[PDB]
Amino acid sequence: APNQALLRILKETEFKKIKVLGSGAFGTVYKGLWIPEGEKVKIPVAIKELREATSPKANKEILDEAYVMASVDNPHVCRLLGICLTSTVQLIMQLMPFGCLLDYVREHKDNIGSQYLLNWCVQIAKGMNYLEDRRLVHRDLAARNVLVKTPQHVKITDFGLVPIKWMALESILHRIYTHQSDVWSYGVTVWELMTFGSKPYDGIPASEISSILEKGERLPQPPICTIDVYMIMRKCWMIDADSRPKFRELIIEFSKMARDPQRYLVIQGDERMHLPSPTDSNFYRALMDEEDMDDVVDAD
Amino acid sequence: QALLRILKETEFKKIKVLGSGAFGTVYKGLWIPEGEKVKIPVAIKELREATSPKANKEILDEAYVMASVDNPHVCRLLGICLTSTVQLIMQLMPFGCLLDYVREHKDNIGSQYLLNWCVQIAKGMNYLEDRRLVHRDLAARNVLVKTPQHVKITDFGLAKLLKVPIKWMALESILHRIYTHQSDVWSYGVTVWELMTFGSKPYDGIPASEISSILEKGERLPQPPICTIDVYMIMRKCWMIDADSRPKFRELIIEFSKMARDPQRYLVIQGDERMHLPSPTDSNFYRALMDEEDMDDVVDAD
Ligand SMILES: Nc1ncnc2c1ncn2[C@@H]1O[C@H](COP(=O)(O)OP(=O)(O)NP(=O)(O)O)[C@@H](O)[C@H]1O
Ligand SMILES: Nc1ncnc2c1ncn2[C@@H]1O[C@H](COP(=O)(O)OP(=O)(O)NP(=O)(O)O)[C@@H](O)[C@H]1O
Ligand SMILES: O=C(Nc1nccs1)[C@@H](c1ccccc1)N1Cc2ccccc2C1=O
Ligand SMILES: [Mg+2]
Ligand SMILES: [Mg+2]
Repeated sequence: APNQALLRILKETEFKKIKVLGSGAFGTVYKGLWIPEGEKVKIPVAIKELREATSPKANKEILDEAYVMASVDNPHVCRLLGICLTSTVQLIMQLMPFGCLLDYVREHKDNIGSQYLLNWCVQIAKGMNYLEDRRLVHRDLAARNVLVKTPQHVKITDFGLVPIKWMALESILHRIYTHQSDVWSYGVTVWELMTFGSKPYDGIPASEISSILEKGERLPQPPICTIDVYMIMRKCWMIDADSRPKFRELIIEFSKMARDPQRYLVIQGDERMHLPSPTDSNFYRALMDEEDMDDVVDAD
Repeated sequence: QALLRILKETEFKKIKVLGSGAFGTVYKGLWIPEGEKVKIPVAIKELREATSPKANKEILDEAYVMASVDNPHVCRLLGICLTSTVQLIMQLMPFGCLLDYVREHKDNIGSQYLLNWCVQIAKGMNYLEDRRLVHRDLAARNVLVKTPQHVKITDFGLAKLLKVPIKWMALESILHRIYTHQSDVWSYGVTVWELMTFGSKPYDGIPASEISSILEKGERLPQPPICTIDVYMIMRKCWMIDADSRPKFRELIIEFSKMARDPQRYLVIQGDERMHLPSPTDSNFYRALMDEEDMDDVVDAD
């Protein structure tokens, strides 16, 4: 039973859209402003407007999901904050000024250190492991669905509710979605990071992806990945869903790797790239990230 | 140590003036982290008088203390920039100071908000006392609104870093510039008075030079129309000539907490029934958007 107090019902008068941030299969994301009743302040939020207008009875099913998505509580998962049931439904969550991780790593190619990359792999695995523990399946994990709270803190979004090149073969062939097909997409998500945001299977029609996968072909080793990192990615893309790693294991493996980061990723000038000092880390949190969180795995 | 960030002029920029006081000017600002493209809103206080390189060592010693203050009801210094001026960086509070907030919501604030504000301010002041720090400039203008449910004392120590708030000051502070936790308690009483009157000016139109003589005559700020006698009694006890005869912040937490539990027994406010602490729903929203900080549960009515 989801605590429905966690899902605020918004009135259309309480908020305004002010900028488009992007779009995807299900809707259009806006940066918006929430103006609390009787106050003078404008509070930035992110708003997703769904693609299709809905009936009151369809709105019921949307509301049931919304109650569930408002109920998650983990430092590496975003929760839904509110909902507006206009003709076409609008959804409100926290605005991330750093955007999604996909855009972040593209803007910082190739000037992201190994420490950051491997730590993001841990945080995304923790977030996913939590979803598994709540018995939620993501169905759409990708770098565009990992949000950057601060560069040291990423959070999974848009879970629980096609992107062929992120999908496990059984999902492509049978529309089966499990925690283990989420693990496949984890693999692709890790590939996106390690390539600083390249497009998976670029140039290949979605049409042919299932065929290519059956031939045993896969995304290529990114040039910064040592063979153990690559091996992990390949294990995520095994035909047999049960042979793939569990998110629990992925937390452990990547945490180990984060302890000796230059041993597992090879990045030119890695020595010189920023590893966040305590001073910088504390500033970011005091400024824009006060939530309770874990400690980041640092190099021994 | 690692609590005070030293910034360079290149990574921040002042935008708009928010206000000025005795020691400097406050700006709505932007923090532009090196190599990032995001602009993070901050507040910047530039002190009035330029700095020596030797007066820099003084400022930093104190800044490091201000950055060490970790409590949900006190603001900490986040960063500093030392040029010809001294610039101090802290979290921007969009809601502004408590003084402004009570004026703007004048007569539309419930007893539960007012009494809980008194609890929170008392907790934050008690924390400074436990750390052996004196504020020296407590007033409603130096309490900030994080959300309407969450207020935080600001600008402590800044008075030690360097026009005189006579009408907030204890008598021994006026006459001898003695500042103690017990002189902070005097100012706390004044602060509470500011809130209970929805932001009236204390001793309005009475010359500052006359204040010490007024106080010596046993005269004090008047009972706000919404305060019952027990609440006015606490305030009057904060303004006792004998400092050790004033309440301790510790006690003030206990008293106002007691009162927040039965708020209509202690404040008489017209329309108070249609004003209430936020639903959990509404409180959840506010916290997710504005206040991820941990903080004690707000005292609710029995
Ligand atoms: N809370 C948010 N804060 C800041 N930016 C966001 C937020 N949510 C989404 N965005 C950005 O808006 C874009 C569109 O989001 P979305 O509508 O969910 O499509 P997508 O996830 O990128 N692709 P799809 O998998 O088809 O849904 C995202 O890629 C982000 O760049
Ligand atoms: N972090 C902050 N966020 C938003 N507004 C602030 C902040 N700090 C101060 N202000 C406002 O900036 C203005 C100036 O504050 P300040 O320079 O400290 O003088 P003052 O507190 O009003 N009087 P005093 O400090 O006692 O001399 C006031 O309007 C404050 O409400
Ligand atoms: O709202 C979400 N994304 C946003 N991006 C910007 C503003 S909102 C997303 C989400 C899922 C899980 C956690 C947080 C958000 N939802 C919720 C939800 C409830 C009912 C029906 C569809 C959706 C949906 O897509
Ligand atoms: Mg998305
Ligand atoms: Mg001030």
